[PDB]
Amino acid sequence: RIRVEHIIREDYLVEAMEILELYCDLLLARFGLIQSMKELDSGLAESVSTLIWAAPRLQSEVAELKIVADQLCAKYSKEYGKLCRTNQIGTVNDRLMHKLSVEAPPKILVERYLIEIAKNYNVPYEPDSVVMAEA
Amino acid sequence: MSNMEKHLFNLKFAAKELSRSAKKCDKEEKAEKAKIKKAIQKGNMEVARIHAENAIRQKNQAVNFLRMSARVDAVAARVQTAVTMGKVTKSMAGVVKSMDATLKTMNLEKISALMDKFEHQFETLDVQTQQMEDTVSSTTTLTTPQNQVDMLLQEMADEAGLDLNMELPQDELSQRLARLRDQV
Amino acid sequence: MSNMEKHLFNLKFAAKELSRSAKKCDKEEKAEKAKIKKAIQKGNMEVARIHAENAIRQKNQAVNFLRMSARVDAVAARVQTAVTMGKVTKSMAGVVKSMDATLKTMNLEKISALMDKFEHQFETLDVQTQQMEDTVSSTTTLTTPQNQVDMLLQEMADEAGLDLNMELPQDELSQRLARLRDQV
Repeated sequence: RIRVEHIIREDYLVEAMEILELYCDLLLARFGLIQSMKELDSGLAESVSTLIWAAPRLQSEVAELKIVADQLCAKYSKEYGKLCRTNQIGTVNDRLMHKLSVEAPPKILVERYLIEIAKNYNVPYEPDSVVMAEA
Repeated sequence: MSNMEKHLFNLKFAAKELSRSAKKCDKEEKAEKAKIKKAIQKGNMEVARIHAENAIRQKNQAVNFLRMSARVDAVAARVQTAVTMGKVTKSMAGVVKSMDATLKTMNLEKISALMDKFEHQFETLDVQTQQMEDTVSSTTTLTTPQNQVDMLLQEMADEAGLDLNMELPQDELSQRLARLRDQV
Repeated sequence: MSNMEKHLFNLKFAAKELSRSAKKCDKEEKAEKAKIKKAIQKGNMEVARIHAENAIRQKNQAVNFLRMSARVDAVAARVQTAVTMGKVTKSMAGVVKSMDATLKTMNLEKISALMDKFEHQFETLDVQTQQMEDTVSSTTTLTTPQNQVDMLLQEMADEAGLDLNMELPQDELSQRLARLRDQV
C-alpha cells in the first residue's frame, strides 16, 4: 500500500510533464505574439501563468524551467509573476495543479491500484473491505 | 624474519635433526647386527657381546629420538598457527583502519549525493546528444527525403515477405491504471 | 600498491600458506601410516604407537589448517570487493567532477547556439557551391549544347527500351493542404 503511493505520484507527475510540454510548445508556436505585443494575450494566459506556477515545483528536475519562468516574469512584470505563483490570477490549469499536489492519494485509488497490479501478475490479493465499502 | 619466525625456524630444524638422529641409529642397529654374526662365526664371544650391547643401545636411542622428534613437531605445528594467525590479525587490523578512514571521507550521505549528481548529469548529456542529432538531421534533410526511405523499407520488406506496411506510423495494465486515475 | 591492496595481498598469501600446510599434513598422514605397517611387521609395538600418534595428529592438524584457510579466503574475498568498489567509486567521483566542468563551459544554451550556427553556415556553403557550379556551367556552355545532351539521352533510352521522352521537362497530400490554405 505504501509503495503504490510512490507509483501513483510518479504516474501523476508524468501526466503533469505532458501538460507542461504542451504549453511550452504552444508558446513556441505563438512566439510571434509574445515578442510583438507588450500585453498578455488571452490565448496565452493559461500557458504563461501555469508555467510560472509550475516552475518552483518542478525546477529540481527541470532546471531550464526556472529560466523560462524568470523570462516570462521579466516580460509581463514581477507582480503578474507573484499573482501566478499563488494562482490569485485564477488562470493556472486546474488538472495540472491537482497532479502536482502534495496530498496523499485517496485510499480507494491505492486499493484499485493493488487490485489491477495483482490481477496482471496473477497474485492473490484481497482488498481492504472498509475502503471498498467507503467508496 | 620476525622474532617468532626465527623460533619457528629453529623448532622445525630441531625436529628434523632428531628425525635424522633416529634414522642414523636404525641404520647402525643393522650395521652392528651384521658384526655380531661375523664375531659368532669366528668364535669371538667377547666381541660378539660388545656388538650386541651396541645393537640394543642404538635400537633404544632410535625410539627416544623418534619420540622427541614427534613432540618437537607437535610444538612447531602450534607456533605455525601462532605465526600465521598473527599475520592475519595484523592484516585485519590494517583493513579496519583503512576502511575507517575511507568511510569517513566518503560517507553514505556523500555517496548518495555523488550518485544523484552522476545520474542527473547523464540526463543532461542525453538532452545534448538529442539536439546534436536533431541538428544534423535538419542539416542533411535534402540528402534523406522521407518518402525515399519509406519506399526502400517497403521494397526490402516485400523481398523479405514481411507484411508490415512501412509508410504508416507503425501495455494494457498501463491503460487500466490510467483509466483508474480518470475515474477518481 | 595501495595500503588496502597490500593487506589483500597478505591475506591471499596467508590463505595459500594455510592451504599448503593442510596438503603437507595429509601427505604426512600417508607417510606415517606406511611406517606403522612396517613397525607392526617387525614387532616394534612402541615405535608403531609413536607413528600411530603422529598419523592421527597430522590427520587433525590438516582439518584445522583447511578450516582456517577457508576462513581467511572468505575474508580475502571481502577485502577484494572493498578494493574494487573503492576504485569504481573514485572513478565515478572523477567522472562527475569532469562532466561538471564541461557542462559549465559548454552548457545547453551554448550548444544550442553552436548547432544553430553550424546549420546556418552550411546553408551558406550550399549557396556558394550553387553559384560556383552556375558559373562553370555558363563558362563551358558551348562545350555542352542542350540539344546534343538531350539527343544522347534519347538514344541511350531507346537502346535501353525505356519509354521516357528525354527532350521534354519530365505528393497529393501537399496539393490538398495547399487547397485548404486557399479556401480559408
